[PDB]
Amino acid sequence: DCAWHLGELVWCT
Amino acid sequence: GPSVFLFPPKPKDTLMISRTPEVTCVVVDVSHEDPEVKFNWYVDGVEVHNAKTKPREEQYNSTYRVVSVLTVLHQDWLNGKEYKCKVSNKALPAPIEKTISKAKGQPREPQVSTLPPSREEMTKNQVSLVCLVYGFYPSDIAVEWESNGQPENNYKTTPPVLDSDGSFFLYSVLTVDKSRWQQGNVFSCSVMHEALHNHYTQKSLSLS
Amino acid sequence: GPSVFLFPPKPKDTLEASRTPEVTCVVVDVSHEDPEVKFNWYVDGVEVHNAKTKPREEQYNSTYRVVSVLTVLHQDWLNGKEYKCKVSNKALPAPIEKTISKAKGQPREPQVYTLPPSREDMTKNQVQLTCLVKGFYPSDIAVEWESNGQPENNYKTTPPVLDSDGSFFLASKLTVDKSRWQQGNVFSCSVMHEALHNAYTQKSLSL
Ligand SMILES: *[C@@H]1O[C@H](CO[C@@H]2O[C@@H](C)[C@@H](O)[C@@H](O)[C@@H]2O)[C@@H](O[C@@H]2O[C@H](CO)[C@@H](O[C@@H]3O[C@H](CO[C@H]4O[C@H](CO)[C@@H](O)[C@H](O)[C@@H]4O[C@@H]4O[C@H](CO)[C@@H](O[C@@H]5O[C@H](CO)[C@H](O)[C@H](O)[C@H]5O)[C@H](O)[C@H]4NC(C)=O)[C@@H](O)[C@H](O[C@H]4O[C@H](CO)[C@@H](O)[C@H](O)[C@@H]4O)[C@@H]3O)[C@H](O)[C@H]2NC(C)=O)[C@H](O)[C@H]1NC(C)=O
Ligand SMILES: *[C@@H]1O[C@H](CO[C@@H]2O[C@@H](C)[C@@H](O)[C@@H](O)[C@@H]2O)[C@@H](O[C@@H]2O[C@H](CO)[C@@H](O[C@@H]3O[C@H](CO[C@H]4O[C@H](CO)[C@@H](O)[C@H](O)[C@@H]4O[C@@H]4O[C@H](CO)[C@@H](O[C@@H]5O[C@H](CO)[C@H](O)[C@H](O)[C@H]5O)[C@H](O)[C@H]4NC(C)=O)[C@@H](O)[C@H](O[C@H]4O[C@H](CO)[C@@H](O)[C@H](O)[C@@H]4O)[C@@H]3O)[C@H](O)[C@H]2NC(C)=O)[C@H](O)[C@H]1NC(C)=O
Repeated sequence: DCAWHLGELVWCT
Repeated sequence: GPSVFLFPPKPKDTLMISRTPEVTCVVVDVSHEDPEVKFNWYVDGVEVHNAKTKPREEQYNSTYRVVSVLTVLHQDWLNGKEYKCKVSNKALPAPIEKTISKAKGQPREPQVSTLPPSREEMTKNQVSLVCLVYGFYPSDIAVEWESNGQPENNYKTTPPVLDSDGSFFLYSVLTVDKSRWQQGNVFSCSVMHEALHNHYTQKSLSLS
Repeated sequence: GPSVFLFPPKPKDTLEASRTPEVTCVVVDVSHEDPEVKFNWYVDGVEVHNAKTKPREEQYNSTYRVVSVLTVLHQDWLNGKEYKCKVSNKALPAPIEKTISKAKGQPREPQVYTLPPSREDMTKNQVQLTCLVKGFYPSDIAVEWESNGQPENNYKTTPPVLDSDGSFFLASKLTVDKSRWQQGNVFSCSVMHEALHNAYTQKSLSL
């Protein structure tokens, strides 16, 4: 899965 | 003679794959007579070569500020590799050396808990929303707040405080107009840290 | 030559009538060849004579540490009187002077709120209890915890943080076994600040 912060990409594992 | 200071990247930059982390070796008191400054950079003792010098900056007190900057890989920094800047200059009988890296220690996951205003606060024009963050290590962390996609800028976060079990905690407090809280608006505490899944978590909060 | 550092009393001392606040003039890097230090104290430019010198103490990097300590009245410190320590030593081209006093500005009363642990927090051996202290000025304060007339020692308190309206806030965190909490015990956050009624308030928290 992937995580975004205010639209911006944080990280994907 | 010249003095040397070496700064880490910013937590957010090391945690967001969409951002570019860098370490910064700043040399001050560089004299008008020997302004030449050599930089050697090492990553775990192995000399890298991709650093860049920033524009020379003359200081109001007759000295130069000379700054080399090294870009770094997210996983290297977070693997806790050691970064060394070595500075040579003619006014400096011996090269100066500095190292930083991530604080060592098993990394621990922040536990993120939100707390609504006290009934005793409900008498006031604004109320406080708290985001308690505890049990995290290292102390490198980003906390921010938001509502409906949009950032809220009216918050303050405490510096990280060392706890009795060897991990850290802090609180972030966002102050908002009572009416905004009564209006049923969801508020969200976003926390970024290397020991979280995808380096990011988000906890929410609103009237019951 | 010598360097000087002038320290304020502890917040708690100035707030309790029972304790004795003091201001403290430290002199470091006094030399072996000239260990004599002359202290002059002034309160609002008016010299006083009642300070006392602590025993001289050798530092082991070839210098002495020389402390003069001045007792102060609670109302005086709180009313924002300025304390001045003038230090003279033969190594000093001119006497060093330092001043300290309470932060200037309208004192403001802390708003004290206790916050229970989250229903998400509740699957651990211990729980966290919060005491949010906001809206106080100056930042001089003391926070302690108690339960049923006994001190609760397992807490940490953040440093005071400057807020956008120019007052401060902090949070104090008490950690207690989940059981002690579930069983309806009452825990108290106690706050001491110059702008509280009787410089003291207590708020409590229970399931
Ligand atoms: C002649 O003048 C110069 C310049 O002086 C400046 O201008 C004058 C007019 C005055 O206003 C000064 O106050 C100005 O500073 C003098 O140079 C100064 O020398 C000082 C020591 O002699 C030195 O002190 C050391 O500072 C460290 C912290 O510095 C931070 O923060 C300060 C302010 O808080 C800031 O001014 C500094 O520039 C420095 O800023 C950081 O820069 C880094 C690198 O750019 C940033 O990190 C990067 O950021 C980018 C994005 O921008 C990206 O995210 C990268 O990934 C990241 O790496 C970082 O964000 C900046 N921080 C901030 C807050 O802005 C102290 O830590 C250090 O103390 C430590 O060491 C001491 C032991 O020596 C201990 O006492 C102490 O405990 C600490 O361990 C030093 O005190 C000043 O910084 C320096 N000023 C500048 C601008 O470099 C010079 O001394 C004077 N000559 C003579 C002969 O007197
Ligand atoms: C020879 O050695 C000596 C001693 O060194 C010690 O011994 C050796 C073995 C080493 O291990 C050292 O680590 C030891 O310190 C050297 O002395 C040092 O000189 C420094 C100057 O270069 C000086 O730095 C300044 O210190 C200020 C903070 O000092 C606090 O906190 C430190 C450490 O955190 C502590 O060590 C000091 O004692 C002092 O502690 C406070 O003492 C006061 C007075 O007693 C207490 O207040 C009173 O408490 C009583 C009851 O107890 C009552 O409540 C009273 O009402 C109350 O007044 C208070 O509780 C103590 N506080 C704490 C937290 O413990 C800094 O603020 C200061 O910085 C400021 O100024 C700078 C500009 O000059 C700025 O850069 C800076 O940003 C600030 O503006 C300095 O850092 C050290 O204090 C001093 N150490 C001691 C013990 O005196 C000496 O230099 C060396 N000589 C040579 C040639 O090398």
